[PDB]
Amino acid sequence: TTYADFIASGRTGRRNAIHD
Amino acid sequence: ESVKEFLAKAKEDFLKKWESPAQNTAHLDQFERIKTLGTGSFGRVMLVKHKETGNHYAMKILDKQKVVKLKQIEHTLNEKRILQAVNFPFLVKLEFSFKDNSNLYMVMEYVPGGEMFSHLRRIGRFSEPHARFYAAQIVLTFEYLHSLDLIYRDLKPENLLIDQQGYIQVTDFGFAKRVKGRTWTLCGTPEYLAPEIILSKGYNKAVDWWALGVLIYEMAAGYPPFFADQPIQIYEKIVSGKVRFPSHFSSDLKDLLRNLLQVDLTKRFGNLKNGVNDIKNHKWFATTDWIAIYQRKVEAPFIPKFKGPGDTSNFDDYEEEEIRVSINEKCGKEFSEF
Ligand SMILES: Nc1ncnc2c1ncn2[C@@H]1O[C@H](COP(=O)(O)OP(=O)(O)OP(=O)(O)O)[C@@H](O)[C@H]1O
Ligand SMILES: [Mg+2]
Ligand SMILES: [Mg+2]
Repeated sequence: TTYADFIASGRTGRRNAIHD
Repeated sequence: ESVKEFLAKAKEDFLKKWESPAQNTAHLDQFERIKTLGTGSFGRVMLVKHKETGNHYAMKILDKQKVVKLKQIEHTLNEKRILQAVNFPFLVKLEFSFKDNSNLYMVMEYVPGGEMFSHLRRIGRFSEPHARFYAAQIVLTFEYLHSLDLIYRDLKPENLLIDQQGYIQVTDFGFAKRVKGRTWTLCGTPEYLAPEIILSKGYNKAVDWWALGVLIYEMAAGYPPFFADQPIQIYEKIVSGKVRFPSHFSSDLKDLLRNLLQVDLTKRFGNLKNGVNDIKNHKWFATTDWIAIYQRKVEAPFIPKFKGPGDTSNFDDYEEEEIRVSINEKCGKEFSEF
């Protein structure tokens, strides 16, 4: 499931901004 | 016409503060530092207690030398100049600001209910009426900001706080900018970037409406419409623009999101002749009483637990770090106007 793919991904934690 | 006249008065109020910003209105020694509430790419935000009043606040601390290294000087001047000038029920209030040899400080009202982010991840997803309640508040906030010629540029659950009444407070004006034409800075958060930012086009306030589409999708699905393990992969998905919706998404919700997550700027809701009213009048918002929301008269979907004045149980714990103030002034010229 897409939910299961998300939860196993590396970006489920707080996301900081990008720049440059 | 009543919205028009409301926004006209609000702009008069804003411009007075925009042209004559508040400066140096407290000092670090006036606050007792209690606990870190959150960190971002640039700053650390602590719960503090104002000694003279016993009020709790949330104090954002920016290291001037780090701001310079990350090329965020003008952005940080934007952030404070704009935040001290705005006034809206869903915008966090800046109470004080000041600087010392080492740091910049923005003392805001403390929003105790935590980040939307933590509730969203723990619960999994918000039901559509739940997500709609929050979405309505963002729509009105952007109507307000954009009418002042402000672009916000960092909408995400991490930057949205839940207050004691269960309403949203938008925080983190780090990428906010007052601009009448196009602008070109690559900034934001990868999952929330509009295609035109990724593709290095000049862009405008339509990027905030794209980001609203990402936020509504993430609230209602529990995951973003474009995700991957690395930002480059996310960008490839965004630019293709192909979006797939959970099978539980309502017909109305899918239609709204197709119009917000629209790569073609001549078609994106928020960016057409009818402006924000294409969104306010969409079928998904039919049950939304826009004035009742502004007046905070609507019962919220949930109310955070609150055990006391300075309680932080709705925030994650962070490693605490010493606030060191150097005996030499750093970067004085760069931040003269702060
Ligand atoms: N007024 C507030 N009340 C309570 N907590 C707050 C407040 N303002 C900020 N925070 C917490 O501090 C965190 C970081 O604050 P902020 O987003 O302003 O910093 P940042 O460095 O600019 O983040 P980003 O990487 O998103 O640019 C927030 O995500 C939130 O957890
Ligand atoms: Mg932030
Ligand atoms: Mg920021």
